[PDB]
Amino acid sequence: QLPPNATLDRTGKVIDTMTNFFMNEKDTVESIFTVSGFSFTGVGQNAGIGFVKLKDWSKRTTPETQIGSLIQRGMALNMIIKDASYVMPLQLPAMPELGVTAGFNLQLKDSSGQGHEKLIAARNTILGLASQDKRLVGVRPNGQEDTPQYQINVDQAQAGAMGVSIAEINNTMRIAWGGSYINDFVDRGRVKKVYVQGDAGSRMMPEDLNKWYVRNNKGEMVPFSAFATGEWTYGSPRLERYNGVSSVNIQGTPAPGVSSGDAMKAMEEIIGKLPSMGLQGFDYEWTGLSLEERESGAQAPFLYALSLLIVFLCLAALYESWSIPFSVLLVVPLGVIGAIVLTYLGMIIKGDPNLSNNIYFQVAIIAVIGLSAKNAILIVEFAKELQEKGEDLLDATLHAAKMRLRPIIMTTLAFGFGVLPLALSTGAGAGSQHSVGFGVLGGVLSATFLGIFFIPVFYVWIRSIFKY
Amino acid sequence: EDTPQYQINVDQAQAGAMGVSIAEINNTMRIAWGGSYINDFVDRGRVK
Amino acid sequence: VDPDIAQVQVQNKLQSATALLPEDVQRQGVTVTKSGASFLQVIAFYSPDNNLSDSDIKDYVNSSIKEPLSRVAGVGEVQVFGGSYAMRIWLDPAKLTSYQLTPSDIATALQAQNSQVAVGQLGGAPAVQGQVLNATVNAQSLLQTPEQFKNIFLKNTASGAEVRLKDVARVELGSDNYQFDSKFNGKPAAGL
Amino acid sequence: PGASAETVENTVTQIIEQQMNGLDGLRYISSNSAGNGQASIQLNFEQGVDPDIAQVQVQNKLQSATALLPEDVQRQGVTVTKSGASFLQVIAFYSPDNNLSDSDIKDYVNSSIKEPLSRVAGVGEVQVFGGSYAMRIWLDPAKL
Amino acid sequence: TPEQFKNIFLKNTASGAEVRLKDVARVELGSDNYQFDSKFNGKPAAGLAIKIATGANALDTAEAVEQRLSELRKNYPTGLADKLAYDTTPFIRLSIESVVHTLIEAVILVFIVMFLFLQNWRATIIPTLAVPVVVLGTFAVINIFGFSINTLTMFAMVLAIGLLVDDAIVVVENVERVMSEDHTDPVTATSRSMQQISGALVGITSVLTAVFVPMAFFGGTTGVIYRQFSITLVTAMVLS
Amino acid sequence: PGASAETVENTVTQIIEQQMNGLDGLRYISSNSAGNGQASIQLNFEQG
Ligand SMILES: CCCCCCCCCCCCCCCCCC(=O)OC[C@H](COP(=O)(O)OCCN)OC(=O)CCCCCCCCCCCCCCCCC
Repeated sequence: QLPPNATLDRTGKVIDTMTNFFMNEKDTVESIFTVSGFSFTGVGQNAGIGFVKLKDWSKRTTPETQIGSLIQRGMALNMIIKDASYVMPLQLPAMPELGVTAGFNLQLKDSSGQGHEKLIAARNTILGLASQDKRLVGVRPNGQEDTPQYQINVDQAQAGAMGVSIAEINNTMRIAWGGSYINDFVDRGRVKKVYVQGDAGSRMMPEDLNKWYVRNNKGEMVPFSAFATGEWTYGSPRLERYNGVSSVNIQGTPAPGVSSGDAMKAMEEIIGKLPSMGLQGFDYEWTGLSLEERESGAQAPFLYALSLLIVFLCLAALYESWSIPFSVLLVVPLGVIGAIVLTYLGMIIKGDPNLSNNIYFQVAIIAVIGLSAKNAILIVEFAKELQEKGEDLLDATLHAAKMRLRPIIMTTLAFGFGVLPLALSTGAGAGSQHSVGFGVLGGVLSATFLGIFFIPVFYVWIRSIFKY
Repeated sequence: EDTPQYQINVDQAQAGAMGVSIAEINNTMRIAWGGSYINDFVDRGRVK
Repeated sequence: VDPDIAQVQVQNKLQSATALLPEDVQRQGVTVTKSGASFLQVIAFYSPDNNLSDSDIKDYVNSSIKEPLSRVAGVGEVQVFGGSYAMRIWLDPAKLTSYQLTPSDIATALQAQNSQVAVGQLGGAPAVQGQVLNATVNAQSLLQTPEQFKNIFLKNTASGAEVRLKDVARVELGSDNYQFDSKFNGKPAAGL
Repeated sequence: PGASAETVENTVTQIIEQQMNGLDGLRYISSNSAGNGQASIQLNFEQGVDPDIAQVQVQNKLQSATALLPEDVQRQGVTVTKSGASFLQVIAFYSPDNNLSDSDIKDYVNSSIKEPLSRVAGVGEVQVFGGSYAMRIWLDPAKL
Repeated sequence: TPEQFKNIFLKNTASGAEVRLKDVARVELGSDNYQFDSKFNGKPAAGLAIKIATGANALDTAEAVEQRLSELRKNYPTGLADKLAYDTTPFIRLSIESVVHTLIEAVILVFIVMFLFLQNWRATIIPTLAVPVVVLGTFAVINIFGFSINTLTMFAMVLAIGLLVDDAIVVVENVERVMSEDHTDPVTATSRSMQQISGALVGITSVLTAVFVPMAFFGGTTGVIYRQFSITLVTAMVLS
Repeated sequence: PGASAETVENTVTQIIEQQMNGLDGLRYISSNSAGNGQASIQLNFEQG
């Protein structure tokens, strides 16, 4: 992104420097493909973009050649490059379909109708605060900045007095400065276009408006100066609305060592300081990928509750009891506690923010709930049979514990080595793999050490309070 | 049900003698009696 | 039969026709709709003491009220009653003939003098080497008020007088004939 | 053409948006108005909505919405498309030994390669960087 | 040709000399677009960016693009080269390869642990033969319902491998135990075993299957992500 | 009406064929431009 009113040449020179930087990274970069005048924010002469291809993953094995490492070395670039507004290296999202870039996406709305200037002031406050917050990096506006614009005031009175029609003025100035596609001609058997426009020397600066003449009803030529003035103004090139409300978009990245959720929280606190700075009635909305994240986080409690309920009910139906299901669900926290502990510890020691409360952690938790219930049924159903046979609660449950302690342990360790390769994976999707892996392995361990002890005690307590 | 209507009869011959085209007569009465939409302006961000 | 497909098919077959329609018809607009559901409720907007003009109430509802209600949770469609006003030019045959002017003269002057101009950019893409600045160039040319229409130059009299629109016509912001007025409890009002 | 961003927002984007409210499975509407006279409305739908049905219903509402626009707008014609901004691939075309000129490469890509690839199965849209040949008449005001 | 355009007649002057197009303008062959400037590795280049179509397999469309491009490549002008500057599909291939590798490793490790417990080779092969039948049957069934091979269904399978050997491990273990405690023919021991553990098998399957069922019925993007796990896991549990 | 096959191709057939990308499930396109002025474009789609 270059400053307002910058030409294609300045943008090209900035991109030349950007190209030299990336290509001089011989150990990490393979090719770069750049375009001047194009960005996702829009078409315009002060915008550019580059597609950088790295070398094969097998070639890049040193910490120095990791993708995160290069991003920082390039992020230095915008600091060094003087003409640019910013030059940000960015990464793709985990599922490229759901967004164009990785990071957070926020929509700031003017929900109290205070106007464009107030909204820009609020956005500038937000940008300043986000800049000095250590949990964020690269916070920027995603749009276009208010720019100088040239305004032409046509005197209808003088134009009419001089014999000149505004429709003829439109035709002449439009074709002259903007250009027109008239019709087609055929080249080598292909139909191509014919364009008429004024030559470049006559359409560069406001002095060159004085070069063009309009023909009046009498058929004589009267200069553009005779009925129009021109002046320099300051206005927004591009106005945005999010849901019927005037708005601006703010994007950015979590800082290294920070999670997506933590960055989102960070952003929100900053937005929360607006009322204390004399800026009122501004609300935000979390669009795109950020929207997807918030929605996923939110429904975990219902998912856990529904899974627990359905297991409770199936246990009740199968064993024609209410005590057995309560016994079995009573031991679920022992299984669950390992998953959370191991994921947290792995995060803190590894320094990996991908070991988090993400959606793969939720499926791991559900799997651990299942493992917990399975281990418990194995012993309680045998104890219940033994009690039907006419053995004491205590004696029967101890016997069943003894007899089923061997298959339980081997099935649990089977499940535990079944996920060990995921936890110890490396490269090409290792993040999700570690989420699932770490969750299930922690669950297996705590269920294998705490759960096996709590299964028989809960059974005897429940069946002693409710006898027979 | 049907209602009375009024009919204009233009004498191509008398117009010729008088030196007035048929198209001029038609345009005149089209605009004068029928009305015409010409083009629109923006009055405070409202198209009228 | 799926109503959405039936509507899309009908309005696709419409595209073939329009080039054969009268030009006046084309500028008014040919619209296609389907039956659908009925009104849940109809709201009315009015001033109890006639303090505000009906035009003011219509403007206020159309501007502030109409858009946000569309965005309420369950709303499907929002329809206003009362239409909107139009600029109207009433000719006087006596004055027209006294200046030897016709209705077509007025039509031509109206279209010639109320227009929107385009002017491209400063420093457009094939640019002179060393061009420093690139900027948008917008022009303001359309008439904004009714006095601007009143002063539309028509012609020059033999003695040299300036014949403008006001000299042959009465210019007033009037109604759009197509949609007529609606009244609540016998008073002017706008409904949703 | 010719209008400021504010006029565009007042006269085009807001009225199209007001008509677009009330579609079946709509999630959010993002819109912009530009000083070069261009309006953009993006409709994002809920997961599990049929894209084709979404497109036809947008067209069904837009049919009537188009009558409420300025006439200058109606003349240019408003267009309805469905796509995703991201890119699957980028191909490059270049001359390793400079035998072929840049204008030759660009025209050849536009003439021979773009149309067939855009009809390949599964491809949604094709964006081209580089222009094809055209006949340019560059006028001198003084001589005119 | 440009000379032809240059010659287009405009008007005649009062004197009588004619004004042609060349008299007021410069005529040439140029671009139909001037607003972009593209380079590949610092050298002028043209670019074609492809965007995928609304629910289509990216790998398929990339292969189709390459086939079409390879056909086109025959008629290139001399001195024309093309090369992918930005492609995402190699990563997809790499991640699928990795996930299959984890599946293989997991099956090996499960075999090793159970051979540690069921010390006999005859014993431990019996659970091991369950892995293929269940995995392949699961693939077949979910393919009947339109699910594909993605990383989510493959993570699901890796997660299932350790749980799909449970019923069999239980069955074998009881038979072996029975054959040790009472030294009888395998057939009699196996019959007694199956008479003893039917309820354990059904309870194990019931809880494991019920656990993952509710998440199949959730909406949104998150629901689509949940459904892969749910369907794969549930199908394998029943088959096991 | 009135046109030759060449003018039909140049003014109609390629103009309409240049817009016919991006359609879902398309197999191939056949066109012909006739000396009676008529243009045909037949779009063939995949099964299903
Ligand atoms: C011993 C240690 C562990 C070894 C690992 C295997 C353990 C058993 C589990 C078997 C199931 C393997 C499942 C593989 C899933 C692969 C998913 C996938 O990505 O598909 C790849 C491929 C289809 O796609 P594509 O690459 O385009 O190939 C088509 C043209 N070939 O897919 C294919 O082309 C077809 C692949 C077929 C898989 C065959 C599996 C056969 C298993 C046979 C076991 C025999 C047991 C002994 C029986 C004899 C008597 C005792």
